[PDB]
Amino acid sequence: QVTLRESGPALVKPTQTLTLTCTISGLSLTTSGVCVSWIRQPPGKALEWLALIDWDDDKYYSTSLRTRLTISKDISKNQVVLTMTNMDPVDTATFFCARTRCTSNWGYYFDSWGRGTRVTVSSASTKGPSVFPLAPSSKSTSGGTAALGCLVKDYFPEPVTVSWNSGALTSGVHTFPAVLQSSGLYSLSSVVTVPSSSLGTQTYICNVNHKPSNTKVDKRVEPKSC
Amino acid sequence: SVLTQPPSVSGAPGQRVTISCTGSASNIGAGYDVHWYQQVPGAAPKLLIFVYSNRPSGVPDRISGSKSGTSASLAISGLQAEDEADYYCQSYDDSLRGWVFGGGTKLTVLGQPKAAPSVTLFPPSSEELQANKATLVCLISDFYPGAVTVAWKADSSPVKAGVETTTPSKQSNNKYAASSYLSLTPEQWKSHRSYSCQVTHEGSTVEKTVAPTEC
Repeated sequence: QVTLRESGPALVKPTQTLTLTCTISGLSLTTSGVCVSWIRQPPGKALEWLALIDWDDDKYYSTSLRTRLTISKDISKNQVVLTMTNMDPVDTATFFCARTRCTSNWGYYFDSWGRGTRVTVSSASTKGPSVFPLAPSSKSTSGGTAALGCLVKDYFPEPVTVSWNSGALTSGVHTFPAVLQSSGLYSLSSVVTVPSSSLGTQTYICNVNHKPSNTKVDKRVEPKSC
Repeated sequence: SVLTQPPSVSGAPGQRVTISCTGSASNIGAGYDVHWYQQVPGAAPKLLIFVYSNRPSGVPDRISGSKSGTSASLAISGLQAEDEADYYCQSYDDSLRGWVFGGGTKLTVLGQPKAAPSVTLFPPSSEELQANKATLVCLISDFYPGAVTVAWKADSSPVKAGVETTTPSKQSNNKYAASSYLSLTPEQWKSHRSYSCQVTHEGSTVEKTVAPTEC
């Protein structure tokens, strides 16, 4: 029954230093053969090994991030600490610690994992969205429909809501999940599938409400013209 | 990724699928062990296969691992609903001098008909250009299995910078949706013949294209 648990701040600001702690139970970091690694996982992306420390004070680091990382062990507390300097929003990720089999008679693999802890790198600033129309074409399609929408760009924090014609239009509406961008700001799009025959005569307005910043935007979406 | 996996593999309950892990002479070819991890969305990864083919306690024998040459492979016979998850191969690379993972494979256990994505690509709006900004918006919906890869091109040349893509999320109808955004200067948008969003769904790549002269 080896268990590992990560702890640390949920939020860190750019350029700040992140300290994460891994508490190991049921196994002594002083025992020959015991190694622990830190692994990160950006949202929706692959696992990436960052660092390893063994029962000698031997420290191994990703060659691409070595200069940003330090791995250390607090034998008093039976903890392994990761420090990562100069945090940027592109570093937002879930961090895991894992007991690593470390010796030739066993292998070199991640045997027991922590549950992970998400670290989001972001500013203290609330920011409302810029809203832009996504204009539809009147050009013929097989299905006799066209897509129009509103781009809701560069806001923070989530959530935001989008309605169409003050809630009177609900059919054909698809508001997509937001993307967390490399800037640490969010964007999303809301699109409506409408009949092409209406593009000349119906008004379409998206109503955006970003309650965290108290920003509200109405944007008329007009068909492409020439 | 130093180790290459297919983004998506899928089968119905009871079928057999395989997941390839393709490496090189600096990792799998050099004899560095290959291991596999299973990750259910929402949870941490778990060891599934160690030293090529050994299964930890609790992992069934319908899950098998093998190695040949510069590649390794994970076979899952008799798919069960609990097998739906992301799978990672892992090895060591002596050119990067570090532990390396594959890019990951989403294994879907099919519970409804496969469905190709609908893709809609919008150019920058005139209003955004008037703020001296430009975003292309690639919206991907109604696809199953819930796994896609998105790439972008300027004319015919791959564009890697300025790309932000969501992970697929479930829609009300239990198909999936995703979006990808390409940020550009107004000058780049006006300077190329066109820009394209390429959406790959289980080996099928559809491309949508927009151009600054399209009015």
